[PDB]
Amino acid sequence: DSWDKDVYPEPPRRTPAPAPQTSLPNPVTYLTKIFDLLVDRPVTLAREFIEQQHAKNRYYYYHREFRRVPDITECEEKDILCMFEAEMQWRRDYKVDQEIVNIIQERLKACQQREGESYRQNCAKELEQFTQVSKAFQDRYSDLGAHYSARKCLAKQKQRMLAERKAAKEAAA
Amino acid sequence: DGPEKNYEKTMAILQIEAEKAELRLKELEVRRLMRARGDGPWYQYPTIDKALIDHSPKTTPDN
Repeated sequence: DSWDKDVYPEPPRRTPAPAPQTSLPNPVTYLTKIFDLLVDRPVTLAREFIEQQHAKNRYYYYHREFRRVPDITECEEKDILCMFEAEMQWRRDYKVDQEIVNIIQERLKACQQREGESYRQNCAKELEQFTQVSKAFQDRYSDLGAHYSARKCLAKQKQRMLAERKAAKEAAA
Repeated sequence: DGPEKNYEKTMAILQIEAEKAELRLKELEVRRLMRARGDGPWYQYPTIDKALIDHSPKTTPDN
């Protein structure tokens, strides 16, 4: 495997065991056996050859670390250095959030395919998760325009905060 | 090359061009002030030099 059940939940794989009580024996059996014998076994042994060749020399690589930098809210008005720092940090945060919603979409499409016809019954748990992810993604990054920037995101965020503050103040006396 | 290449190069370029920009703005403002008031090294206009004036006693006493 290459993905945790924490990052990509997978429902437990349960398969039934039919008993072919009829005298007629199912053909798909013989198809699985011949496919295993003259296809699966040779591809597996060729894979073993190239995998031991790979393990002969396995060069290494790591993740690209990113030391955090002061945010645009901390960044001063028209200070190009810290402005550049915050803009790049916010751009990579936007990229990571785009991949967050991508991951959730993949997980929930997987959920739909596992549950099949019962997708409506057995996907709402992740359906609400993708719903909140997209709903808050809209007020976090959407509507920023083609020239979206950290300052524009901060402006939209600020406008949302004034709106909610005023609404809560007027509603609750 | 690594991302730090572009990062530090962009730092230098951005700093240099921002300095150029507000220096140009200061140039415009300084030029306006010096043309409006004239209390500065440039924008001075020619005026008659005093050393041409003659102070010797003339024929008429109360010149």
